[PDB]
Parts: sequence; C-alpha cells; structure tokens
Amino acid sequence: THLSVDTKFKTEGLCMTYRRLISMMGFKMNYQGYPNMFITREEAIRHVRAWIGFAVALQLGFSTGVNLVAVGLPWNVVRIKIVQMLSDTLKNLSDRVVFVLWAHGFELTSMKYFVKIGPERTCCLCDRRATCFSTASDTYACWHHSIGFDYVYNPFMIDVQQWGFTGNLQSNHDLYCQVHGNAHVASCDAIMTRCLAVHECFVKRVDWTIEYPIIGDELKINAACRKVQHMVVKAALLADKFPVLHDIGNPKAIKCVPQADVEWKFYDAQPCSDKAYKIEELFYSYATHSDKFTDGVCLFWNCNVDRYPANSIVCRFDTRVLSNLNLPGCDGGSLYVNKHAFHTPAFDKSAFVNLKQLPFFYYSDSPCESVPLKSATCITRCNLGGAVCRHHANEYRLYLDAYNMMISAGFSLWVYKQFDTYNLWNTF
Ligand SMILES: Cc1cc(S(=O)(=O)c2cc(C(=O)NCc3c(F)ccc4cnn(C5CC5)c34)n(C)c2C)cc2c[nH]nc12
Ligand SMILES: Nc1ncnc2c1ncn2[C@@H]1O[C@H](CSCC[C@H](N)C(=O)O)[C@@H](O)[C@H]1O
Ligand SMILES: [Cl-]
Ligand SMILES: [Cl-]
Ligand SMILES: [Zn+2]
Ligand SMILES: [Zn+2]
Ligand SMILES: [Zn+2]
Repeated sequence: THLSVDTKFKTEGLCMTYRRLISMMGFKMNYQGYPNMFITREEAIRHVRAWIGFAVALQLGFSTGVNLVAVGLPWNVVRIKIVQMLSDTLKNLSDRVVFVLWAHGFELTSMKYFVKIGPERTCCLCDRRATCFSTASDTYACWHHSIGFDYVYNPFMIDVQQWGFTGNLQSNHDLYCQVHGNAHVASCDAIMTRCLAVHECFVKRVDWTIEYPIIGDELKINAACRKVQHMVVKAALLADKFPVLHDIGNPKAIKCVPQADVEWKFYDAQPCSDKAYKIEELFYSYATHSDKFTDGVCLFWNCNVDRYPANSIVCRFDTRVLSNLNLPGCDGGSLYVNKHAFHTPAFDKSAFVNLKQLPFFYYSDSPCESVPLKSATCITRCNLGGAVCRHHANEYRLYLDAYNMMISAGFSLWVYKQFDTYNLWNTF
C-alpha cells in the first residue's frame, strides 16, 4: 500500500532517503493517512486519473501543456493559476493529484512555493478529501470548491527515474513515442515524463486485477456496446454461415453469442490463466498472420492490431474522442480507463483498408406480438409484411439508442466487404 520514508532514493538523476528529501524540499514533517508525499508504482497505477507531469526550468511546466514563469509573474498569482488548472483538470477524474517527476532536484525545491502538507483533511463545503488550502481564510477545499484557493494540499508524487533508467528523459521517452518533441521547455518534459510513466505502467498488458471507480456513463456505455456486439456477431453468423469464429483479443473465453452454431476459437496476447486452457497465446500482427485465419470470420472486439484481415468484424475506439474516461497516452495513443485501464494505439484509417463501415440495422428472429415504424433498417418478419409489431418497434428504438450511445462514446464498427443485410432478409 504505502512507501516507507526510510526507502533509499537513487540520487544519480539529481542535478539519501525520502525522509531526508522531504527535509531538503523545505517541509517541516511534524512529530506524527499521509506517511509519505512519494507513493509506490502500484499506488500510482491505482490513481492514474490523478497523474500530472511536472517539471521546472523558475519556469514551471505541467503535462496539461501549461507553463508558468515565477520572478515573470508574482508567486501569489502563479500559485492561484496552478490550483485553478489542477482543479479544472482533475475535479471530475480524481480525489487527488499525483505529480509525475523526472527528478533533477529543482522541481522538488519549487514545491514549497505552491504546496502545503499535513494530516488528511475534508473540504470546508463537502465530504471530499481536501486537495487545496486558502491562506486568506485558513480553510481547506476539494477540487470542486477551490475557487480562489492558493495552495495545493497533500499532493502525491513519483520520480520515474526511481523505476531504474540509464540516460536522460528524452532518450527513454523517444524509445516508445514519436509524438512528443523535446523543446527546451518545462511542459514538454512534464508531458514526456507522464507519457513514459504511462508506457511503463499500461502499454505492455491489461491488469485485470485493478478496477477504477465509475466517474461517468461507464455502465450504460458498456451495456450498449455488449448489446451491439451480440446483435452484430449474431447477424454476421446468420447472414454468411461461417463455420468458425476467431475471437482475437478474448482473454476470458466468453462468447458474446453463446447459443451460436459455430466453432468459437479464442486467442489473446495475455490469456487469463484460469481460462488459458481454452485460449491460444497469440500476438496478432498483419505482417506475421495475414495468411492465417483464412477460414470463417475473425472477431476483433477492441483488439487494436496494426491492420485487420479482410474476414473481420471489428470494434475500435477513436482515441481522439474527448471524455473523462479517455486520458492522454503514449505515441498518439490514449489510456481509456473504464472499469480497467486500456492503453489504445492511435486511431489510424490504414488499419481498416481491407474492411468497410458496418451500416446500422436491427435484426430479430424472435416472435412478434402487440407512431408507426417505416424503416429499411428494421429486419423483422413484421416489417417484411405491412406494419411492424409493438414489441419489435420498441426493441428497434432501444437498439438505436444503444447504437447512438456507442457511437457518441467513441466506438466505430467495421466489417468484411461482402457483409450485406440482403442475406438477413433471406433468413425469413
Ligand atoms: C478503448 C477500449 C475499450 C475496450 S472495451 O470497451 O471492450 C471493454 C472491455 C471491458 C472488459 O472488462 N472486458 C472483459 C471481457 C473480456 F475480456 C472478454 C469477454 C467479455 C464479456 N464481457 N466482458 C466484461 C466483463 C463484463 C468481457 N471493459 C470494462 C471495457 C470498457 C477494450 C480496449 C482495449 N484497448 N482499448 C480498449
Ligand atoms: N495484437 C494483439 N494480438 C492479440 N491480442 C491482443 C493484441 N493487442 C491486444 N490484445 C488483447 O486484446 C484484449 C483487449 S481488452 C478485451 C477485449 C475483448 N475482446 C472484450 O470484448 O472485452 C486484451 O486481452 C489484450 O491482451
Ligand atoms: Cl497486449
Ligand atoms: Cl485524449
Ligand atoms: Zn468540496
Ligand atoms: Zn510521448
Ligand atoms: Zn414483429
């Protein structure tokens, strides 16, 4: 859970323990839920929504792209702007801030000017943990109630250099990322340090053991995506009668259509060990697998490979979508934190070159029963006749709502070019 202040601090990167470092930074530690400003990698990963890259050269820079110069601007104005920026950035994401550092010593020295530490406190106006302090009123605020507050209260931090790196920030960042160019500017170092931290913590694999709290429409977004997944995969199996389905990026061996008359094969780069017996370990790349999975259809449900083969059903998240769920990531990618943290490579149109956009439709083979619905996209027995039944018209509108929710949440659907609803009409 917590990082003992007695833990040694590697000074090779600075331009010794955490206890001694807190003294050097100019914080009276007191005699006695805040044993250390610095936190473990594991704790930082749990609070990824709180991550703000921070660097100095004083020119103070943040991973938000903001740079502030202190004498220039006076410190009283600067510290107001910092609390403003952090409050606006984090109020809907986290109960805290985690400064992500590539520590040269100067940034740590500068914290005494805009940071106050002490025991954990609650907001003067709500039940939330205090993130801000007002010298003027001697009161404490959360990110929501910090209007006019001048000090950051009990911020957490990590030095990424303590995760064991040779060379400078730029040499390590540029190994994994070509999107953040290093100018001689503080905010560029702030961005690169957080980018590097995201690479080290999230790019390699999903950690299924770490959950993140609900902060928006996760439940409705996820319900809508699963409803659409069932509809689309059910419809493609009925329409083209594929004998095998290659579910690439399924680490739990759960079928979205369990009643489907098909051989369902599971693959993942990182299968869950309790289901590894049903799942082949496989890293899909088009260059290494373009002549494989030639039989039946491949399902890539948010399995974000470099290029999809022609025989694919695909859901892919657009990393450019602005959302409290969608955090800046590594190499033009984003970190999508919805229940778990999913690093997603940049949305790239060249991935879909073998596919077409999946058009909207509703299909039901279920029994009929009872503002009339006149739509070419309602594929039911009753629409084949004159009027659509009250059941299927209601289910159509619920399905359209789920589809619209999924699109507005940033997900797009792609399908093999031969896919057509002609063959679903045939099933009647
Ligand atoms: C941007 C983006 C989105 C998604 S996602 O939208 O598919 C997604 C997936 C999950 C998730 O928990 N899957 C577990 C799981 C599986 F592994 C396999 C099958 C099922 C069936 N049901 N379930 C769920 C437990 C009920 C399954 N969650 C919470 C989200 C939001 C995955 C990404 C990878 N990179 N980027 C990604
Ligand atoms: N190139 C690749 N080849 C194979 N699996 C990959 C992959 N890139 C990512 N994955 C896997 O894709 C999954 C994405 S998250 C789970 C998605 C799953 N299809 C669902 O419906 O929930 C992870 O399990 C990850 O290990
Ligand atoms: Cl992976
Ligand atoms: Cl983003
Ligand atoms: Zn409050
Ligand atoms: Zn980067
Ligand atoms: Zn009907």
